[PDB]
Amino acid sequence: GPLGSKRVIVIGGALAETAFALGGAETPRYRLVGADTTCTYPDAAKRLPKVGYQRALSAEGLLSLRPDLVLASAEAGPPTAIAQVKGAGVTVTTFDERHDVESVRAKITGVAQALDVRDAGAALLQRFDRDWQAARDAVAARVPGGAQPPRVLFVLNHTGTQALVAGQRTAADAMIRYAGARNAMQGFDHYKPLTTEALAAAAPDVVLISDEGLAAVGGHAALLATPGFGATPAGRARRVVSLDALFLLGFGPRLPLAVTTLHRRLSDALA
Ligand SMILES: [Cl-]
Repeated sequence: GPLGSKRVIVIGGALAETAFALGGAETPRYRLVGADTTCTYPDAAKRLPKVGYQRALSAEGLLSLRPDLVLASAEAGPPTAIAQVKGAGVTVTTFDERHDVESVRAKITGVAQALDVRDAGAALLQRFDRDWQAARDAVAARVPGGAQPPRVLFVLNHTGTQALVAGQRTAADAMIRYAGARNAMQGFDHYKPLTTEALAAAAPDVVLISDEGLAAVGGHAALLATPGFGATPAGRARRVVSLDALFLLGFGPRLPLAVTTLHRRLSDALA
C-alpha cells in the first residue's frame, strides 16, 4: 500500500518464528525491528531490540521503535501497555492460542495476511503440512515404551522444593499427547503447585522439563531429589527429558520437528 515497507514489532516467540519463516529479517513489504524477550529464534529474532517480557511490555520502549504494525500473541500485555500502543495510532493485530496444530496454521496464514505476503504464507503452510503429516507418521509408528501411552509429568519451574506442573489446556499437555504419551497430571487446567500426594497419584513414567527449568533447579540430580520425585516410576528409573522451552512449548512453525523430537526423546528414555 501507500505506506510502503512497514516497520513491524512482534510479541510472542512463535509469532516471530512465523514471520522469519516467511522470508527473512526484511523483505520488500516489511522489516522486523523489535520484539519481546521470548523471541529468541532464529538468530535474526535474537538480534532484534527487545521491549520487555511479553506480559510486561514497555509501551514507551515499543513506540520508540516507530512501528507501523505490531503482531501480538494472545499472551501480550499488560492491557494498559497494549492500549497505550493502540492509542498512539499503531495497528495491533492479535492472534489466538489454542495449543493445537490448527492454531499454528492460523498463525501462518494470519501473520502472512498481516504482512501482505499471501504467497509466502501459502508456501510455508504447504511445507508445514507435509512435515506435520510426517511427524504424525513417526509418532504413530511406535508408542514410546512400546506399550500404552506413557505418563509424562511436565515441570515448568520450582518455588523452593515445590514444582509447578502442567494440567490440561496447556501447551505441555498438548505436546505430550502429540508425542504419543499421556499427561500424568489430570483433573485441573493450567499450572498448579505439585503436592507430594498429587505426585504419587500422578505416577509419572518420565519427567519432562525445559532446559531453563532444569538449569533453575540445579540439574538432573537436583530435580530427582525434589521431595516425592524419587518414589515414582520416573524417579526409580531416573528418567528425565529436557528440551528448550520455546522449541518445546511455542506452537510455531517448528511444531512438526518439536513433536518428532519429543517423541524421539521419550522413546529413548523408555527404551
Ligand atoms: Cl533429539
